[PDB]
Amino acid sequence: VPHKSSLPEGIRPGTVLRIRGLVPPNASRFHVNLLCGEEQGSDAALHFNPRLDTSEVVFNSKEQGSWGREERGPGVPFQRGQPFEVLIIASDDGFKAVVGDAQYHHFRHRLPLARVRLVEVGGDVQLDSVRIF
Amino acid sequence: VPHKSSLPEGIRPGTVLRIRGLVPPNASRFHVNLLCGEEQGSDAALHFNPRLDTSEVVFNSKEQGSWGREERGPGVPFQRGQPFEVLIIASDDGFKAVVGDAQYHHFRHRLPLARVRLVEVGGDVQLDSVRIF
Ligand SMILES: CO[C@@H]1O[C@H](COS(=O)(=O)O)[C@@H](O)[C@H](O[C@@H]2O[C@H](CO)[C@H](O)[C@H](O)[C@H]2O)[C@H]1NC(C)=O
Ligand SMILES: CO[C@@H]1O[C@H](COS(=O)(=O)O)[C@@H](O)[C@H](O[C@@H]2O[C@H](CO)[C@H](O)[C@H](O)[C@H]2O)[C@H]1NC(C)=O
Repeated sequence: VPHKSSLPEGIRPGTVLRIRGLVPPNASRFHVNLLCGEEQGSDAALHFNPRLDTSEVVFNSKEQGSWGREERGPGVPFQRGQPFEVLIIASDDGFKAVVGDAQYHHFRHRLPLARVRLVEVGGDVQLDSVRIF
Repeated sequence: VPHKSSLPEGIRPGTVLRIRGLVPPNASRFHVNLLCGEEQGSDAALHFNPRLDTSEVVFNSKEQGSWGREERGPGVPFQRGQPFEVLIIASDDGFKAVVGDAQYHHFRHRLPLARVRLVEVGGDVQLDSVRIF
């Protein structure tokens, strides 16, 4: 069951998104989206996509219906059947992705932080909790 | 403990200080300090001080050698003999304290965030992890 929730006051430099979860033994890929609307085709300020099937972690944005320029993280800090903790930190420069006990990747802002209205966590993932700090 | 770490690039909005450890069986109090210098006698932008004995968590700053006005968090989110996790998040407004799963307290800036250069953790506390993202 996915987490999809509205952010009334949007997000700000200092906003922290904490995702504690579990990658299922049959999992292929799951996603963490910071969205600008409620639609399935809304703009995405951030698309965080761990892919167990291809052993990649793809960062991207989405504007006017098109995925932007793909960025990729160093290695895959995720594993089928293993728990994870992910911090997504909105700074004034971009989003910092923290997995485990280390800084994983920095994703520079392509869309203004002011446009982010919604958080989505879904895909092949089992959730313990999703927090907005 | 006493963990003393420098922050060379300083800290900007979007910085997270994660402290993991254990509160001792007969702990009285411990502290987390963000100092505006490399020495302990430096000014404190933030004094995070859980007091297990008087059952309170005191927030304050130190300027020219004297404490500012004391703030107190809602109750004590710490239990003696139990492990804890604390997030200290820097934003535009101030510092956001997160203990466990709950946003605990917002401490609005008194000293400029750009003055912070050192993290100090000490007191009755067994540290397991101190990290800055
Ligand atoms: C042109 O098709 C697109 O190719 C990308 C690169 O594929 S790869 O195998 O060389 O890595 C794919 O990433 C892309 O897949 C889509 O990627 C976006 C993020 O950029 C998002 O994760 C989508 O869920 C994913 O399908 C693929 N696009 C399509 C339409 O297939
Ligand atoms: C009147 O002296 C000051 O009283 C504060 C509240 O007293 S209490 O009875 O409600 O507990 C004390 O917190 C304060 O102690 C100092 O507080 C600062 C943070 O503001 C810091 O924790 C110091 O380590 C602590 O001594 C006390 N002030 C002084 C100067 O003793």
